[PDB]
Amino acid sequence: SRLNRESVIDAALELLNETGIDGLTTRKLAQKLGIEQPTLYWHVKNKRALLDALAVEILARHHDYSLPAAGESWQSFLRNNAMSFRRALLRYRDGAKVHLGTRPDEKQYDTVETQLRFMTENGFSLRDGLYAISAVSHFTLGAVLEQQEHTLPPLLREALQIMDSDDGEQAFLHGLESLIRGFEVQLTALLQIV
Amino acid sequence: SRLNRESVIDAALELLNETGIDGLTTRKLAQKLGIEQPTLYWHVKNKRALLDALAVEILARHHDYSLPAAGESWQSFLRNNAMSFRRALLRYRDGAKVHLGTRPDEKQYDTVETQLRFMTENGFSLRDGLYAISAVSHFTLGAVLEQQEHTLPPLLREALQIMDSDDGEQAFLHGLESLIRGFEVQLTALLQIV
Ligand SMILES: CN(C)[C@@H]1C(O)=C(C#N)C(=O)[C@@]2(O)C(=O)C[C@@H]([C@]3(C)OC(=O)c4c(O)ccc(Cl)c43)C[C@@H]12
Ligand SMILES: CN(C)[C@@H]1C(O)=C(C#N)C(=O)[C@@]2(O)C(=O)C[C@@H]([C@]3(C)OC(=O)c4c(O)ccc(Cl)c43)C[C@@H]12
Ligand SMILES: [Cl-]
Ligand SMILES: [Cl-]
Ligand SMILES: [Cl-]
Ligand SMILES: [Cl-]
Repeated sequence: SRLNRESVIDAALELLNETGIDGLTTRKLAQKLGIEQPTLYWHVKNKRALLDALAVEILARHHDYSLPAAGESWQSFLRNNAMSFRRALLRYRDGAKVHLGTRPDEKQYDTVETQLRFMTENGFSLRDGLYAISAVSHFTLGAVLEQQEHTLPPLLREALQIMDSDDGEQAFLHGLESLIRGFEVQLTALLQIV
Repeated sequence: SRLNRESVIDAALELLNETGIDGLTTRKLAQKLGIEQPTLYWHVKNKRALLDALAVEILARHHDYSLPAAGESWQSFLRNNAMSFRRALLRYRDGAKVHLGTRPDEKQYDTVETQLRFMTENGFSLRDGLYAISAVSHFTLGAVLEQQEHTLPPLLREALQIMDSDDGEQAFLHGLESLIRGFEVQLTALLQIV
């Protein structure tokens, strides 16, 4: 079939949904595209090259809320961006693990830059603004990884039914809010003992 | 060599530090112990059985702060427990990924139970107390996974030097505090609009 970057990646993502990250190989990607292994190598050198490309494309394709709207508060921005990141990671099987394994990308670097400007304009230092964006990312990554992996005593028994009744979204959205408020309390305090 | 559970796991953890999770196989575990593959199978049926056992032992061995001290506040407990969890996950190469892949364990279930009682005594519902413990865990897991994987424009350039100067600990400890305060603000509010 056709072997430009876009088609290769469409085929690799679709293969990702069939096999998961551990299962995904170039040899099976070559089968799906109706081509021999050495043809594929011209286009994609190894699994690691494939996964880096996949990590960037999952976000380009689906991480739709990467930038603040006109007028938007920093709280609201961190919320919408976390929700969008989460959703993009959930869209493909082992999506979170595909993301974790990769350093960020020339275009992802101008987006995070704009975010860091945004947070500085709203009164964060570079430091505290970086800590805020990192905490959000790490919390989200961790929640999604746990959700994607999974799928007694009393209190637990009831506990692990309120966590199962849902796919993890409620637990995530509540913790998101706790995190944002915690940042707000940090920020608002300036140099007072908080 | 000697093949009781303790020695097998000591050898598997030491092998873990040489190869990482993707590299670790029963066949290499058998080599390290000076035994043939079918001897090992009697003791450990597969990689998945090995990893589940490893996940439980990393925590038994090193997650020293699993329970509150006499008198301790819930804030302080969540802090010390997060720090302890983080440290135990960092102690072995791919430690976080070994943990993520496993459901919890008969003894881990009585510990989380005691935690959930602890949070209820200090005024959390089961729900909100579960959300708090989960958020802490997910944040910590995500921070550690990112730290273990890793090892331009201006603001970033300065950003990714304050994140590198350290191993991730400062970013983690700051976000930890933001999370705990966020919970405190939730809890204290009761039914008022917060
Ligand atoms: C979820 N958002 C908060 C961010 C985002 O919109 C991204 C996009 N597109 C990311 O890559 C993110 O989701 C993301 O995972 C990266 C993350 C960040 C701060 O940017 C970095 O350059 C960087 C780094 O070099 C090491 C660790 C971390 Cl947390 C980062 C920025 C994230
Ligand atoms: C870091 N601590 C906060 C906890 C802890 O002390 C543990 C131990 N030992 C865990 O297993 C923890 O670190 C941990 O990872 C588990 C986690 C929890 C709530 O307990 C569960 O039974 C459970 C579950 O079934 C699904 C998701 C989650 Cl987050 C959980 C409890 C964690
Ligand atoms: Cl074609
Ligand atoms: Cl072509
Ligand atoms: Cl011996
Ligand atoms: Cl023996």
